[PDB]
Amino acid sequence: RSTLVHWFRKGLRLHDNPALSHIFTAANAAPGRYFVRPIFILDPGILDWMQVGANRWRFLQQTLEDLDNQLRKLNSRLFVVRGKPAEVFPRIFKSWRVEMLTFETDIEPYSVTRDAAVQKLAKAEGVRVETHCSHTIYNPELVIAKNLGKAPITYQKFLGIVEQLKVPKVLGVPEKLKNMPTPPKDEVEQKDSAAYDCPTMKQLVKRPEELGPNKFPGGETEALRRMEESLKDEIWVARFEKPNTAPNSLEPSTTVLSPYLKFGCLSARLFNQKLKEIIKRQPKHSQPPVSLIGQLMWREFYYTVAAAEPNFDRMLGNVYCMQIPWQEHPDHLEAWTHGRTGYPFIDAIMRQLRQEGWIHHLARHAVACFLTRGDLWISWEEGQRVFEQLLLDQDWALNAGNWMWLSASAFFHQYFRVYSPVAFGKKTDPQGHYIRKYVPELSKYPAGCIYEPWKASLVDQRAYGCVLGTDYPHRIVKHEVVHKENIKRMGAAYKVNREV
Ligand SMILES: Cc1cc2nc3c(=O)[nH]c(=O)nc-3n(C[C@H](O)[C@H](O)[C@H](O)COP(=O)(O)OP(=O)(O)OC[C@H]3O[C@@H](n4cnc5c(N)ncnc54)[C@H](O)[C@@H]3O)c2cc1C
Repeated sequence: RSTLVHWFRKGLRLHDNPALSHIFTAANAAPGRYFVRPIFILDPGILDWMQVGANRWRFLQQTLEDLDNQLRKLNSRLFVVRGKPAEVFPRIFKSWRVEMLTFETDIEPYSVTRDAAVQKLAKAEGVRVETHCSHTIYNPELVIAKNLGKAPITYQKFLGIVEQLKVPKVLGVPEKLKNMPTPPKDEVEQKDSAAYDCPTMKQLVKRPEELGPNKFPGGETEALRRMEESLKDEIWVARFEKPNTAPNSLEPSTTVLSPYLKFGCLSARLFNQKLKEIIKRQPKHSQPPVSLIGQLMWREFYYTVAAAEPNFDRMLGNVYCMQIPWQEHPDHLEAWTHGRTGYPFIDAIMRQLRQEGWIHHLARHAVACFLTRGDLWISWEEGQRVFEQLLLDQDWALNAGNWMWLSASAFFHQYFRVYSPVAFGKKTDPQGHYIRKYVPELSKYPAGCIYEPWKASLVDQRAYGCVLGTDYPHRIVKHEVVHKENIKRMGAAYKVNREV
């Protein structure tokens, strides 16, 4: 008796999962011949390649527990294997007598390298490998091909390409396993009956004092619930216009399905299909790029450009990216990282990010502009690394692609438009409720200067219980000075890149 193995990496869901579906149907169409090991590998190597904060560790822990729970309802379970794939797969290929291995493809360079070696091993031991592109709606390879070998570098050209492509069939959950015995314990399982159990919170989250509020629980189950909750107001959905959603409402102004889409707890193909059903129903609706389907197409767009550039997450060696002489300033980077810039709107956002792991798109705009071309003139690579640690939805292609946009390094070139750290939040939160919540030490400043506490006299600062420089920091830079200097630095950068 040989084993069929589905390998979870992303695609942490039962629904719309062709690679996992196939394994299951094969076991049921040939009962008695197969064991089934759905596995997730706790790869220590990924830590040398990306930062993971406490909040995202908890989201992953919750996700694996849910996935194990969902698999048990199918007379299976999740087998979480600790170790490096390059060392894990040669062992289990033999100890399990693996016939077929399926997984969902991923375009990240670490994923490509790792998968190539696993496919070299699988070819050596005579193991059949079947891969499926189900993490995105469109296959970046096919988009690039249809555009004659280059990724479209504008959103509109990208849309024109994928409109001519076939939308995939969205699958349901696999059928329950018919008369399947629990596989026999292997070398590892026998010395430890729990060697493959889902990891507890205590095993994955080493810095539990950095956990914030538990607001967006991991798991396919929670992802499906949150999608359904979001789709209930078909009018909000159909008339959604991303630029008009607020960055600083106390409740999120968008869906917050991003962590679920990042891990594959929600199939983007399923989400796309549910959106298209509502739009069909609702003749007055928005269109890309501002619509909700337009937001899914932003995700596809960045995945497509990223798939063609292994150096997508850095400035050097990146075919898309303007070469800009970003400066080093550790103290400023530390202030921005910990929301101690002295600009309450910026600080409020960075503290929400650290505590909760999610901030609104335009809140990302505000803090990214401030760090890079706007104010601090610090490389977008540094902001990307901080976002990578703190975000639940940390996504190699999205995190990089949007930082390049926000810094005027690629895709976006109107660097003369600069967000004010004082004025931008006022449009949607003139009372400063957001600042009061995440910068509580300012909670007694009136609206007239909560965005600019340095315009309150010392007497008033003592009256509000928050003296600048003691209880809340002074501005680390003067926006009105540096943003004009940085515009000229950008123009000089753009001239140098144009001549080369
Ligand atoms: C500096 C910066 C860094 C970012 N880093 C990430 C990241 O690490 N991970 C991430 O998923 N998104 C990232 N984004 C894009 C965007 O901010 C988030 O996708 C969005 O805030 C998620 O909230 P939501 O789920 O409510 O989005 P909604 O408005 O509800 O959109 C639904 C889905 O569409 C996609 N989407 C929406 N906006 C964008 C966008 N601009 N680009 C690409 N896909 C988009 C996401 O899958 C999202 O879950 C970043 C943007 C900026 C400016």
